[PDB]
Amino acid sequence: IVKAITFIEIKEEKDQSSIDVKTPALSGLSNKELENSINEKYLKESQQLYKEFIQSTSKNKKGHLSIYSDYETVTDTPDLLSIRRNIETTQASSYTQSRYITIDKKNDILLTLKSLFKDERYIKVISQNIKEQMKQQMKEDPNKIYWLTDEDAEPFKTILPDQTFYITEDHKLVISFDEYEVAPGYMGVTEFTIPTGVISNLLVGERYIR
Amino acid sequence: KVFGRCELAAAMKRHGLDNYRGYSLGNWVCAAKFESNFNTQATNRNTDGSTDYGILQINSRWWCNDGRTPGSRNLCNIPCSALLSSDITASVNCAKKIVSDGNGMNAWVAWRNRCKGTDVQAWIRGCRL
Ligand SMILES: [Cl-]
Ligand code: NA
Ligand code: NA
Ligand code: NA
Repeated sequence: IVKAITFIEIKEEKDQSSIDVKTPALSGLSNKELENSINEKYLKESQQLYKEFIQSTSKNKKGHLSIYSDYETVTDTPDLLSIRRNIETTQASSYTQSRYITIDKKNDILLTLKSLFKDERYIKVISQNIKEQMKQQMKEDPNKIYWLTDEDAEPFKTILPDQTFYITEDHKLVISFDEYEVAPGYMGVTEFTIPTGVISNLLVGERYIR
Repeated sequence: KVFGRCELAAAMKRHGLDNYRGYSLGNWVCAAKFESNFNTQATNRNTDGSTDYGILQINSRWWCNDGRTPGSRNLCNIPCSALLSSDITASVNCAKKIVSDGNGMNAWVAWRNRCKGTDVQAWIRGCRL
């Protein structure tokens, strides 16, 4: 059995500051050096989050600040586990980042986006498909805004080589963008399912995406 | 409603945001661009149960009451609904408190990451104020 469990919780309030963190730990891996590497990074991230809360309660007041972090298992199959961790900072407005890890349960592998594809052409191929998706979305719904062809905002040009991604239960690849990354803040965290028929021949195989 | 760029500058000028606590008008427009794309009715719900409201995406954890954010304050003492009007008065008045909370316009991540240290007077350029 491979599953996420809550391993540290910090809720605390003081002066103009609060924190509400639930941190996951990975258990069940046959490869403990990976399981500990993974769990070490979740804890450094929590520790950093507590540091920023303690720093906002120290010395001179610097305005109201709320820090929140939680986590959710988005994919749990016999072959695959994927875990969403959210990191939300709120002062005037909310700012959400969502990060993922996706684990091959049979082979004890932490998947990178890069490892799914035979070479670097996936970057441009995915970036382009996303531009098309954004365009179609904007067309269908005038309440959807992406920084695509807007003459006053820096447009979305390319995904990063290690862009946030995960893999769904139906074996589809999803790219995720933090808030303010590709769009005004009201749009939230935005994501894009890349149809497999668009990238199939760039894949190493069909173990993960199909 | 969706303000035109210059139309919002003209309106924020009336409401005394030009050089309020030191911030020239371009900053307040730039901020609005990257929060709401100038849409007074924009709403965004977040993981913690809070919501960002309006043209400046003021959030219910601290600044307004929407009755559905357990454990929040209401520092601007307003219903969150008041931040979704086509008149910007209510959002300006809360924004004015927010910039005085102790962090300047840094309390907006949008401003920090898309506006700060840029040529923000450009959001005013071409306008007739
Ligand atoms: Cl409430
Ligand atoms: Na926001
Ligand atoms: Na990311
Ligand atoms: Na509230």
